[PDB]
Amino acid sequence: IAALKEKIAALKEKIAALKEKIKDTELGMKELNEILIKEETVRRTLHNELQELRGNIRVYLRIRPALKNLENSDTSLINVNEFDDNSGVQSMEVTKIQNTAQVHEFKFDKIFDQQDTNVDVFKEVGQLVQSSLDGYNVAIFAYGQTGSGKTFTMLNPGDGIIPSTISHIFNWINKLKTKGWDYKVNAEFIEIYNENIVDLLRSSIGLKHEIRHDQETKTTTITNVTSVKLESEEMVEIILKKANRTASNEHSSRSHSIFIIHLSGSNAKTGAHSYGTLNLVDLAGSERINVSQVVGDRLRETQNINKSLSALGDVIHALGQPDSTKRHIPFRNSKLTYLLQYSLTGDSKTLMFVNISPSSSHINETLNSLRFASKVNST
Amino acid sequence: AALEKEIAALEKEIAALEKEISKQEKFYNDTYNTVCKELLRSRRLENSIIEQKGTMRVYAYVMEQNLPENLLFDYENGVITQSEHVYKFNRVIPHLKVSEDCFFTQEYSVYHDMALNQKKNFNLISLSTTPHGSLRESLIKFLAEKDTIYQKQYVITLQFVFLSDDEFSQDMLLDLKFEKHSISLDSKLVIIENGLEDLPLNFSADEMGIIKVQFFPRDPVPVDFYFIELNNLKSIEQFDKSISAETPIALVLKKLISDTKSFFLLNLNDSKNVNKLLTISEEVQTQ
Ligand SMILES: Nc1ncnc2c1ncn2[C@@H]1O[C@H](COP(=O)(O)OP(=O)(O)O)[C@@H](O)[C@H]1O
Ligand SMILES: [Mg+2]
Repeated sequence: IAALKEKIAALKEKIAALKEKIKDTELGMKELNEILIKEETVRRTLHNELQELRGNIRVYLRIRPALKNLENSDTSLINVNEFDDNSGVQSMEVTKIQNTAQVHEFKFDKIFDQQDTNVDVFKEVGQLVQSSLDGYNVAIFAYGQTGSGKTFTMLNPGDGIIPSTISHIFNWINKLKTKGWDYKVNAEFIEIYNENIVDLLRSSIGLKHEIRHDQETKTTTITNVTSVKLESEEMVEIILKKANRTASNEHSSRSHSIFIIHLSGSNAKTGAHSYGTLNLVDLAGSERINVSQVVGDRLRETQNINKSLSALGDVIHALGQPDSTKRHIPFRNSKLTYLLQYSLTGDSKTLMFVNISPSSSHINETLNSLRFASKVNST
Repeated sequence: AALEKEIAALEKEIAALEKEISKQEKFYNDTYNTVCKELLRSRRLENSIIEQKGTMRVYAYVMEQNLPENLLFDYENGVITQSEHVYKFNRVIPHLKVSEDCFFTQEYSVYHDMALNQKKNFNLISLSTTPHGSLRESLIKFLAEKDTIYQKQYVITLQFVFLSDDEFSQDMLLDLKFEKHSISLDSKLVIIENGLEDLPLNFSADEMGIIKVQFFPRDPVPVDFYFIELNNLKSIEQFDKSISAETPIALVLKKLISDTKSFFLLNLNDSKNVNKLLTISEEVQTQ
């Protein structure tokens, strides 16, 4: 019957129509995926431009919540002004009330107050972690007196800068997989105490840890320091815990701790590569120690910390000046600045977190931290 | 029944191919949605960059159906080249790839949400040499359709008038005082709840006109949006006006350009009057 003969023809025609639909959809998806791959490259460029405009050197103040009853509950000496959207600056004042009021004014790129959580803080820090993934060097420092909240800011479980950073890293790496990107993550975790480097990832006394710079690649290694490949958030959490911050926390408060993350990206579909180093630094307490009745070791420990912190301030101050290439910047003077030199120059991004107490108990030390903050402000 | 057996074999192959197609559609839709989301991620960065630099927003919307071969468009770098003259733009948008609805969701919504969220009175100034109402049409759909997020958290009101030199000037809905930092109008006030249905049949027709849109937040001060159109050569010539007069047309233009957030859009359509549009876009950025 011709009806069946006409039915076969229509089916064979439909077959060819469906096979061509599949081929067209494959082509369309291929084209959509090339847009995605290209757009990731576009995003990196745009993101860096924004980072430049917001400043390669930034200073954030963080006022932690008051602690009862470990300090005076009086927080009235500090006044924080609203973020000025026009100038991009946020100011604050310290006032001592007397016949002639003692006033000290300070300006920051941002001020986080008592109510601002680690989640709030990371809304601003995340963009710098992104820069590292995109192939730029980043240094984030937490500065302030012992008790001001440096370690909480950096390491509070789940939402500290470091755990938030690890989460961001692995989530972004997972997303990038679908766009041709393969990433290797390797880390070192070290301590600087009295201008000596200790490996916090060792698994002992006479081991030499010396800074080695490679001028050609602008990379730095330390001799005999453990480097570990980071494979997941959970794996880092285990590694962090083992390394950790009474004897231990006293030592930790008198030394710098530095978490160094290398983000190595390659795309086989475009031939693109990227390499960024992220440095997360929990600094030695900045408090002025009364050294009069103190023992020699304690005196020298105080001197080294002051030297190290002052050099960091000197270096970052100099880098924020218009005449940065013209003037000489002595990274070599201190072990911290010398170690991090390639993450402080060029296209690198620097963030100084200055942690303070809101309490009247600590007003003098707070003023020191605020003066340090003013020194590291860029022009 | 050999022919009937062949039909069964061809119906089985159709079934196998259609199953493959249905699966493929899922993947395609995911990738298609990701592309749209990633493009918007870029637009957010671009918008943040514009805010930092404080530069004026000037965008080009190009219909290259009947345009000269001499004029070259760089849709990736925001450049139109004639002759060795280079015209700079925030973004040069292809009409072939981006519809009027897509313009508002993909290329405009970031700007819109920003101004609306920081309670800044803002505008869209659209320039064209050929009258076309599908852009104005899409604007209403984007803003004040029943199910939009803007209808959800704001009560939306509209006033549509047309100013002509000189001096009147009429209402476009039927058949001005400058207070503080906003333009008040004594005209017909229409609340939109269902989109173009609440507007007359002559609204999207003809495919200086001023549309004022007010946003009243639900749970006090209304956020103002202004939509300016210049339909032809004569209308844009009056916009130039020695960077000369005090016509009511120029009186509101100067007010919006100085007191509100501006968004300049160039609609390039006809081949005859492209060069005049391009020159004024250069004049807007420099002045
Ligand atoms: N942002 C914060 N929110 C709540 N508690 C905080 C915050 N910052 C610090 N603290 C608390 O203050 C105390 C001192 O903080 P710590 O991180 O040890 O300071 P530092 O490392 O500067 O000596 C700890 O009990 C810590 O839990
Ligand atoms: Mg600590």
